[PDB]
Amino acid sequence: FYTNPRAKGKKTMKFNVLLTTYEYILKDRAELGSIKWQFMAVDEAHRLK
DNA sequence: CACGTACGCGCTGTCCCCCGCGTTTTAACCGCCAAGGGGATTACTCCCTAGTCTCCAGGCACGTGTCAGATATATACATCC
Repeated sequence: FYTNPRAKGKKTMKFNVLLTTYEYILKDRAELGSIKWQFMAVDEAHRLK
């Protein structure tokens, strides 16, 4: 995730695109909600109906 | 209180079955429709039925006299020594 994982201040991201599923959005909303995302792309949005 | 003996308890063997562990499966759990019925409230209307009241009469309780079945004698006929 981070270019500097051994730091303790502000950690900037290393990856560009994160592919994930619904189950790990619900499971890891704490570890993923505290990320300033620039874009969301939700495939099969009828699940989000 | 005396006697005596049966059984509670301790010890030992033995075998068997339950526990611990590793591996594989599998269904509980969480998150989803898809519509529809059950049920909890809020408000309203209506009507049947149970409380209340008055009056009376017979059911229940008590007491007492009798009465038919069960029990205990009174006297007469049959019978043993």
